[PDB]
Amino acid sequence: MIDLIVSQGRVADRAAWMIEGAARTARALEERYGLKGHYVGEPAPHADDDWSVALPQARETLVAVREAATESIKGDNLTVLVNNTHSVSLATLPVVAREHPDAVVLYIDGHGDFNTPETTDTGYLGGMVLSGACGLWDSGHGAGLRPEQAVLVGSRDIDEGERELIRKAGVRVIPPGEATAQAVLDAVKDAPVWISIDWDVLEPGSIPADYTVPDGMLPAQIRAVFEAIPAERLIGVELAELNAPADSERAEQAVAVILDMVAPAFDAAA
Ligand SMILES: [Mg+2]
Ligand SMILES: [Mg+2]
Ligand SMILES: [Mn+2]
Ligand SMILES: [Mn+2]
Ligand SMILES: [Mn+2]
Repeated sequence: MIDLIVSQGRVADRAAWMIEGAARTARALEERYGLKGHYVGEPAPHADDDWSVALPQARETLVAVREAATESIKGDNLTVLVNNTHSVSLATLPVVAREHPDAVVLYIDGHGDFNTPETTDTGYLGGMVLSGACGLWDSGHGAGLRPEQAVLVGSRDIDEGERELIRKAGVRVIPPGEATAQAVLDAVKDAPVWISIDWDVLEPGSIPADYTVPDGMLPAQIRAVFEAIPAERLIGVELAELNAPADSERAEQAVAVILDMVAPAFDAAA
């Protein structure tokens, strides 16, 4: 009752091992839950490039993920996307918002990912994902997510230019110390729920991601979110940005923590 989709094409990756980390996470889920992943996209080396070149390069992978996610969302399984980078959500979030216009998105992330081409100082596509899905800028992959239905969970050291866009759009922010079961349940109210997680939300030192933001959420807080959301309301879950070689000891330890965090939801759907 889980549909596993795995991105393996480059989508703006600047870190070296996020494709391998997605592959390793997928394999752990296949072994634990008896699944067969649907693998999409062809790998490519990482690079420190501007969004205006990385985004066109990623079109084929993004369209293939959109197609697979749409097929799963139309049916009754729990849609689970294991994504190399959070930028895959530029393709999936518009599908979620079109299919489930009543859904609330829990965007669980150490950053706000709310920059636009005008505000970004890095040029990094991964910092523009949520603003793209909400239509503040045109990614070429659609929009349609109402910012009133998007909730940033765990975000912290947000710069003031990005915080200004967040407040103007009306995106709610729950900081890590406040991201308890009660607060997340208050945020989703009575709506179907989509969860999109970037592992940089966590306190650094456990799961290697791309960015290291101090004073993050603990793994037990993530598990408490998955325990609190009723299975009947959970549409799907995206897991992004494990940065570890697929053959490494660290990828093995990291997937163990990941499996523990997601077990309340995935066990219910298994
Ligand atoms: Mg469903
Ligand atoms: Mg329909
Ligand atoms: Mn992040
Ligand atoms: Mn992110
Ligand atoms: Mn990240």
